Amino acid sequence: LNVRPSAQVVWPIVGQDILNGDVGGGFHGIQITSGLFQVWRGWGITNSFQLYCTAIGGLVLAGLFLFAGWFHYHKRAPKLEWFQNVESMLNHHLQVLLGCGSLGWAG
Amino acid sequence: ASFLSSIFVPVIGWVVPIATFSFLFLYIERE
Amino acid sequence: LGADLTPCAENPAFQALAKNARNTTADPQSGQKRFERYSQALCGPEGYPHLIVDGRLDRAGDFLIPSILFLYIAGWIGWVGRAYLQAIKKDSDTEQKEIQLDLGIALPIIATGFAWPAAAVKELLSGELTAKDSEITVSPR
Amino acid sequence: VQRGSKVRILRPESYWFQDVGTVASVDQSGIKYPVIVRFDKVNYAGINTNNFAVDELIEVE
Amino acid sequence: PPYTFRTGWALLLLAVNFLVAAYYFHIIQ
Amino acid sequence: TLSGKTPLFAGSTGGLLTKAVEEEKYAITWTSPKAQVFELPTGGAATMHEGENLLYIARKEYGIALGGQLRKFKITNYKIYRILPSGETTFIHPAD
Amino acid sequence: SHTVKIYDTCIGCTQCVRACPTDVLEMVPWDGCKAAQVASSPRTEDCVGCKRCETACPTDFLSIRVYLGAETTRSMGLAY
Amino acid sequence: ATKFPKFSQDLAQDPTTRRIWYAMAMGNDFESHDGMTEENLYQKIFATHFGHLAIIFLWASSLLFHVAWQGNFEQWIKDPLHVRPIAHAIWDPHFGKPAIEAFTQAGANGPVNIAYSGVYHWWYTIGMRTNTELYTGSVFLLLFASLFLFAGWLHLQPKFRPSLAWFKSAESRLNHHLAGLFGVSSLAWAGHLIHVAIPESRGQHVGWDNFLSTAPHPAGLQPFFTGNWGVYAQNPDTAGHIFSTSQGAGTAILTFLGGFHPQTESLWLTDMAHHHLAIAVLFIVAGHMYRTNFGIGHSIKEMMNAKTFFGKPVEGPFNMPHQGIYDTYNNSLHFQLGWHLACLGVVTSWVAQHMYSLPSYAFIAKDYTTQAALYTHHQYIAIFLMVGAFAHGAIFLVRDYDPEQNKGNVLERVLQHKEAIISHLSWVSLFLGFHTLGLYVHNDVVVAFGTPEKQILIEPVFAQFIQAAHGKVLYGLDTLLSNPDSVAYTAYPNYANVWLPGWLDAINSGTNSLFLTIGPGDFLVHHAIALGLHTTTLILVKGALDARGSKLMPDKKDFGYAFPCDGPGRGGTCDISAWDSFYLSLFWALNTVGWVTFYWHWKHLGIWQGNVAQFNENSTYLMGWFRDYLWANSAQLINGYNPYGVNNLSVWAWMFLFGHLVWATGFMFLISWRGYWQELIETLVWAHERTPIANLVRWKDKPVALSIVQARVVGLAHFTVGYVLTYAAFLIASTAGKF
Amino acid sequence: SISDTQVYIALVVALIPGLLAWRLATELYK
Ligand code: CLA
Ligand code: CLA
Ligand code: CLA
Ligand code: CLA
Ligand code: CLA
Ligand SMILES: CC1=C(/C=C/C(C)=C/C=C/C(C)=C/C=C/C=C(C)/C=C/C=C(C)/C=C/C2=C(C)CCCC2(C)C)C(C)(C)CCC1
Ligand SMILES: CC1=C(C/C=C(\C)CCC[C@H](C)CCC[C@H](C)CCCC(C)C)C(=O)c2ccccc2C1=O
Ligand code: SF4
Ligand code: SF4
Repeated sequence: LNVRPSAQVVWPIVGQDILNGDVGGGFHGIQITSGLFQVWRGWGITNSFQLYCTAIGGLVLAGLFLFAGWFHYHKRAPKLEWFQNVESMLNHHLQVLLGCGSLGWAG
Repeated sequence: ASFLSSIFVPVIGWVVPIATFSFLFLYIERE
Repeated sequence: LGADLTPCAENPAFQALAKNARNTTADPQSGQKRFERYSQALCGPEGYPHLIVDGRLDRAGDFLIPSILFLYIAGWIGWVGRAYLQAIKKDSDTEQKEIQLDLGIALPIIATGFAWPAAAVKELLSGELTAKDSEITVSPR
Repeated sequence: VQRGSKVRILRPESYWFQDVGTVASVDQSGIKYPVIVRFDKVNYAGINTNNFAVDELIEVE
Repeated sequence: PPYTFRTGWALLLLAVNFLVAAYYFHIIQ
Repeated sequence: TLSGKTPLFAGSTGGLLTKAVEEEKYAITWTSPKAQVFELPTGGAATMHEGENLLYIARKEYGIALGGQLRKFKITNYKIYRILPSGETTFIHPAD
Repeated sequence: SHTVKIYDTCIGCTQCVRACPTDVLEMVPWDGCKAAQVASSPRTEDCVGCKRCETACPTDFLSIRVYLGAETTRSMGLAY
Repeated sequence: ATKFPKFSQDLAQDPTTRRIWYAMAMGNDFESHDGMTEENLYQKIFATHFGHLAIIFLWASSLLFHVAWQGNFEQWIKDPLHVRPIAHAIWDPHFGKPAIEAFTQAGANGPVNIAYSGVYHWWYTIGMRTNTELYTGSVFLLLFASLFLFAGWLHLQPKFRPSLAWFKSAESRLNHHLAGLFGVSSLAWAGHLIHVAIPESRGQHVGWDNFLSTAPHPAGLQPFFTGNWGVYAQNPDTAGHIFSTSQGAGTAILTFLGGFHPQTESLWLTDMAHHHLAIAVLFIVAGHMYRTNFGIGHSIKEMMNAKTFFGKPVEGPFNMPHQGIYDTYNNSLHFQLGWHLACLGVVTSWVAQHMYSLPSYAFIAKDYTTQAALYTHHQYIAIFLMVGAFAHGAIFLVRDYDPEQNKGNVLERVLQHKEAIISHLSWVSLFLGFHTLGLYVHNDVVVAFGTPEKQILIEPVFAQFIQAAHGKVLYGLDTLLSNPDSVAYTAYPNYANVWLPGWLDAINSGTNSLFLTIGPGDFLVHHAIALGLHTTTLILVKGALDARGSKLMPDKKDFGYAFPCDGPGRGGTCDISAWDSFYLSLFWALNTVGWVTFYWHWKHLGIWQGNVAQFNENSTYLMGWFRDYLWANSAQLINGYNPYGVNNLSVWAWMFLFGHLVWATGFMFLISWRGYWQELIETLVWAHERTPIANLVRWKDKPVALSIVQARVVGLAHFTVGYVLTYAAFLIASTAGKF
Repeated sequence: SISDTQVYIALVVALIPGLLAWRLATELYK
């Protein structure tokens, strides 16, 4: 109710340290408006270490997407008829991505 | 004689464009 | 003097701005060391240093000193870029070397040209600086 | 002139006016502009060749 | 050629530029 | 006369207009090897017949834009007439 | 209509005849150029001012030129 | 196939609605009409010039009649410093009763419009005192405008119609117009001041009845012919002269005090009388110079074609080839029209620069909104006269110019090195813009970071000097009429500085607009003005010089002045014509005069309110312009009508929104171009021939979209009208709501 | 202000340029 959501501490070089204003809580920074503190509380994150292992876990998950883009093009690329299985695509993407994604999140 | 505003302003507001436009429309469309 | 210019060290408006200094960098006295150097300028009725671009040798730090420091650098940006376009014109590709820099030719051009006032007079006095007007394309009059 | 001679252009409406060309081929009888000059820089249309008269050029080699 | 008529009037006008600056630098009063 | 078949389409809102009654009207004839689907310059798809066809078009621009579309069907026989409202048919494409 | 001037500098490339969409242009034989034909515009009452014919001509400067003149119904491109 | 327009068979054979629009923008273009010969051209322009001349006198008579009949001029004489003038009256049927009560103002019976054009101050100065002189001068201008309407009709009849050689007699116009139109009229106005206006300035009525009996001077024309002209400069109006009364009056009619009247804060009427008298002698002498049928005088065609300076062979005058320029000015009408608009465009702004600093009208320095409007009016008039100078100068190079007659001369040598003119014009535009915008944004960031002392503030030390070389002690430069030991201060051989004690009283007071005190905020805006003058000139000169063709498109002279493009070929040629460089420049010309009139208006809002510190602090960075001038002053304006009521500013609050809408409408003609709209109208042509009842009626002209050159006119028209009306509603009501 | 009589003199005198403007604008052609 009183502490303002803030990240992005500004380097103090040219007088732009005045952008690090007092948001409350002994902390000086830019009052964010993206609402990530509501999301992280809505996820149930309590301390900082749960944010580190999520962010470090995201950097690993960003590396698997970038590796598979190399792999599924420069190494093992699909044929045409793999793409035109739109009946087979809609069954996996509606069930496993959306349905099982929201079933797991319901858990 | 401030009543002349009641007789010049509606003539220039209404009668002058109606007389002008109805002349010019029949003049530009004239073989 | 100057004019409408008392020195900043004599103004009560400048010394009132001195008591509420805002620190530029994380240096805790960077707000204070800023104003001991601005005390030699000429602050008007507001308390702000007004510069003098005249050419007076007591106000040479305003515009006389930074003009010499600029014109040495910015002419050298354009002198190096001129000498590289002379070099790559006499090559086979001449358009690969424009977007995709011939770094083995560019770096001897960059390190050389710091004596361009000793250079740029020699092309002027020999007339190699310019081109003939009978050799440049012109519009129909 | 001959295949490989640098020439210059005096046609004012041309793009390569007062520029250095290179004669690619000279014809014999017709057109009145029988000299193909392969230029090195392109005009706005993107081409770099044109036809010119015999007296239109200035040989510089 | 050494352009006598061009440089003759440019040095006349530049002498007017230097004369007004002498009033501004208190050389002449 | 002209004496050509009319291609298979359900009618368009492009079609012909009041100019076809008043000022002029064009018409393109081509003899097709078979029946297939082409495009109308009025808009949409149609179906040509086999043998001599006929399409009453609005302007001359349509028939030469159509004739380029017919060139990739191996059809280089298209002839545009100019049908005046007095009945005066003028052969205009080609020149001979 | 418009005005299509064809100068004597073209080479008989037949790129301007194959680009005018109302078929104003045609080739006539002419003993000047190497291809021995010059473009001609005998049907300039059909020209719509498109300047596709000036875009397709190789020669510098253009041998063909369209001068935009008085605009009748055929040159406005009106279907109505 | 109609017979309209009469002047063109190519337009009258147009089935579309293009026939209608191109009649309007080719109607007064007399040179492109069908069958127009050369001598028929001049004879038609000369009688047309009687038509525009008689509009001006009919216009100026309605200023007199609507003030005499509906204004409060006789009530304004009693106290000009608080009585608020009246232009005309409102008869609007659409008004509500709280909008009749809000405009019933200035002590009137009905709704009246407060005059902000200052014509009460000009008529009160020149002697007019009651409502009958205003009516008498009104009725005189009805007859004097009909004397020109008859003159234009008379000089079109066949034996009264002048020949061609009468028009091209240029040495005889210069003798008659300089001596007579300039010189006698300046002499006549000096006769009006001395006989009438200066005695009316002293409480002494001189009208048409008693001007032949009364003399302006008790000496009475005896000291004129004997050479004792110093009698005319005896005891002047003193420093306690209450205007239009006999207190502190004088007998002098030609005096040379210099400076301002102490009450009205205007120029002395005795100074203006010796002025227009001295101007009259300098012009009648100037009008006896050129050669006419009397075998004496200078000849301009011989002055151009001269090649010999005292035996020395030269190329011409100043050793510059000016041959053929006499046959270039005089034979062409677009060279003349392009020239004289530059001459009239210089003086129009030069009028405005000298009327806020040197007011010449009684009690006009204290009526603020009338003075803020007269500066901004004649500045925008000077804008169009300069853009049209280059515009009609560039019509000359396309249409009238002949390179063979003009071969080798000075106007040919400009067209040779034209790529050197445009390059160095492109340099100064970029050299100023990169470093003037750089120093505003530098000052914006520095103030925003709470450390405003890091601003780059430059004193204008080269215009500090001129104001101190004209006699301002306030800076302490101590030169040249501020140095009391100077040779220029004393006028050493003759000591005849009569003007100088009265000049130094005016320039050293802080109660006028005479040589305003300048600081670092005024440094940046004069270099921002210089950005706007060199960039508007860049567009206009480059469109003038490249008007006859260039590399991307040769032979542009074969296509006339206004043609859209040359197609999408060669990369495309959108806005290539010489008309299109007129077109781009009027965005800059309206911009630059915005800068010169935002800066004029906000420096005087500190003088008129006593707060000079608001401008000098805040005009160095661009938020202080945006906040303390645009945001803060539009609070009186926008509350002209709110859900609580109205007041007398509700027209200007409505016109301010009206100007924002005409401005924004003109973007539609400029972002969106034609071919979107012809494909939209062809669906409306369809759905009108199909609707069953509404296809009883049908067009005569086929509806087509506006042409490419046309909606650049129509787009610039909505842009310019909305640019004018927005600022003119902000200039008035932010000043007339604060006083 | 001015009297009610003087306004009608100004209107009748204004017909004299109103007639002459119609003569000039039609002598300059249609
Ligand atoms: C061009 C000059 C001019 C203008 C813009 C106005 C403007 C106005 N007059 Mg005014 N007026 C003028 C000259 C002018 N006056 C002169 C010379 C006279 C003396 C005859 C009058 C006598 C007069 C009376 C008696 C009344 C007005 C009224 C009005 C107002 C309403 C408009 C109207 O009914 O017109 C009235 C017009 C006339 C009576 C005749 C017009 C006379 C001029 C000379 C014609 C000018 C025509 C113009 C040059 C043609 C060019 C058109 C242009 C678009 C190209 C408006 C403030 C009315 C008013 O105040 O309402 C509150 C009203 O009652 N005027
Ligand atoms: C090789 C670099 C170079 C040099 C020596 C010049 C020299 C000149 N230019 Mg030019 N110019 C250049 C690059 C260069 N230009 C580029 C890249 C552009 C496109 C942005 C322009 C755009 C330009 C315009 C629009 C104008 C000039 C003008 C001028 C003249 C006056 C100086 C001036 O106003 O600077 C102008 C400088 C700029 C507008 C910006 C400079 C561009 C960058 C920042 C510098 C280039 C450095 C280069 C990339 C380094 C390469 C090094 C190499 C070893 C790889 C002068 C002949 C003016 C003129 O005609 O005056 C008579 C003029 O109006 N030039
Ligand atoms: C002495 C004789 C004489 C006089 C008085 C005139 C007068 C005039 N001639 Mg002219 N003319 C003459 C002889 C004369 N001519 C001869 C002999 C020839 C043949 C060789 C010509 C050939 C000729 C042509 C071909 C034309 C004229 C035109 C004109 C008119 C110019 C436009 C105008 O009214 O501007 C009035 C200008 C002034 C009163 C001076 C203005 C000075 C500057 C611009 C402003 C200064 C004012 C100052 C700042 C204060 C103003 C403030 C106040 C308003 C509040 C004007 C009525 C033109 C015209 O319109 O025809 C009717 C035209 O086309 N004349
Ligand atoms: C005394 C000065 C003067 C004179 C005699 C002329 C005379 C001429 N000019 Mg020129 N001109 C002038 C000043 C002058 N101009 C100025 C000051 C400019 C700069 C703005 C120009 C710019 C200019 C251009 C760019 C062109 C001309 C052209 C012409 C020629 C034909 C004019 C025409 O077709 O009118 C037709 C008139 C119109 C289309 C009028 C429409 C514009 C009106 C004024 C908009 C008004 C908006 C609206 C009424 C406001 C209502 C407000 C309300 C909503 C609240 C003619 C020789 C043209 C030409 O081809 O030359 C041969 C041409 O291309 N002139
Ligand atoms: C401190 C900050 C600062 C910054 C960021 C800039 C930034 C810029 N300046 Mg600037 N300038 C500054 C301070 C600054 N200036 C000061 C203090 C001075 C006074 C000496 C100048 C004087 C100056 C000039 C005179 C010019 C610039 C130009 C430029 C632009 C291109 C510069 C360049 O290297 O192009 C790369 C360089 C080239 C492409 C060619 C070299 C051209 C150089 C700049 C000129 C040197 C030639 C010769 C020795 C001197 C010419 C005569 C001159 C005295 C009139 C760029 C936007 C140029 C410009 O506006 O172009 C449109 C330009 O002509 N500046
Ligand atoms: C946040 C985040 C993250 C994380 C994530 C995670 C943590 C995940 C997890 C996941 C999960 C954890 C999932 C889960 C899911 C689940 C599910 C999906 C299940 C299912 C099941 C089923 C389906 C069952 C059924 C059945 C039954 C009941 C009986 C009969 C038989 C059967 C078997 C059928 C990351 C790192 C990425 C990074 C970014 C952010
Ligand atoms: C709206 C628009 C049209 C369509 C607009 C048309 C066809 C005209 C719309 C206005 C109609 C005709 C009513 C006009 C009424 C005006 C508000 C006042 C007219 C009075 C004067 C003519 C005296 C174009 O054809 C066009 C073409 C090229 C660039 C931009 C545009 C463009 O912006
Ligand atoms: S005009 Fe162009 S397209 Fe036609 S023959 Fe000549 S070069 Fe070929
Ligand atoms: S106007 Fe141009 S594009 Fe159209 S048919 Fe003629 S040559 Fe071709």
